[PDB]
Amino acid sequence: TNLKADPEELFTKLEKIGKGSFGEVFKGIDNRTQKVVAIKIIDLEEAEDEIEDIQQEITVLSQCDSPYVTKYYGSYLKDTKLWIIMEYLGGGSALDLLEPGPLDETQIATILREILKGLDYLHSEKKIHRDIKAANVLLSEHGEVKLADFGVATPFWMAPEVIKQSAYDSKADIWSLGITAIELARGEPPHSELHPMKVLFLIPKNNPPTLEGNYSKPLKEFVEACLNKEPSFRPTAKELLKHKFILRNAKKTSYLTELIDAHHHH
Ligand SMILES: CNc1ncc2cc(-c3ccc(-c4cccc(C)n4)cc3Cl)c(=O)n(CCCCN)c2n1
Repeated sequence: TNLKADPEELFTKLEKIGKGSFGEVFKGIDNRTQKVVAIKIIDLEEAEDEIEDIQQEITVLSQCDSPYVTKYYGSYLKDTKLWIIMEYLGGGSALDLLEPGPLDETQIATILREILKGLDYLHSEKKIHRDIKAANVLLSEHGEVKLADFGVATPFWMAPEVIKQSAYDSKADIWSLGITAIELARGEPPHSELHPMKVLFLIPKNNPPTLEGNYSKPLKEFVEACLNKEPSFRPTAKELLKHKFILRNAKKTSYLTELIDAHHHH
């Protein structure tokens, strides 16, 4: 992480694009290349207790090089502010693309396939995302789908073994994938109406959520395969990329540009 070069000279900061983990995030220009970047600025004096978490997500992002994980460009320290620079993705999150209306099973299967690819990359490298959800899946202007905002080493997306603070593995990402499939179909995860502390004991207590609604059988089975209480019974991502729901419904990522265009008129 660079400490000598001034990030205020190296980047043109523009408008906020969201308050994320610990700090505000900005669209910004890279003065060296005029490429657009995302710039997270975290005040470190104003958030000391979590610095190790910031440090952890920075290191694990730096070890990835995949078309499915958002690129990490480095970090800077000016006075007490840490600047975190990432590739900028102009289509928004999958969550933003849910506002216009409801997704068809083509767009759902397509987003899920690309998530499965990044999940497959991360797990092959013995890495765990730990915070899979529609708000952490970002799309480029051209509909490429990438993962962002890795989770620390709201509970609605948590696998039960994760809540029962029992050390876990990659199969926790498959559970969260399942919840994200529901989120993609219905707009919001199971139990979303309820107080988080109620959810904290419902997830280990209750039977797994199922996808209710007029949705295709292969998609419902997809959710059911992901949402098994016992982790070792969930499919791998590699296995899920061969799942009938994906194979019949998932088209080329380019087709998602229509979905982004709707959200930019709206
Ligand atoms: C709208 N497009 C877009 N394109 C790219 C980005 C990149 C980031 C980003 C994510 C994590 C870290 C990060 C890395 C290490 C440690 C920590 C604490 N944080 C930094 C950044 Cl710069 C971002 O927040 N947003 C906003 C939407 C976030 C939705 N969850 C983006 N939005």
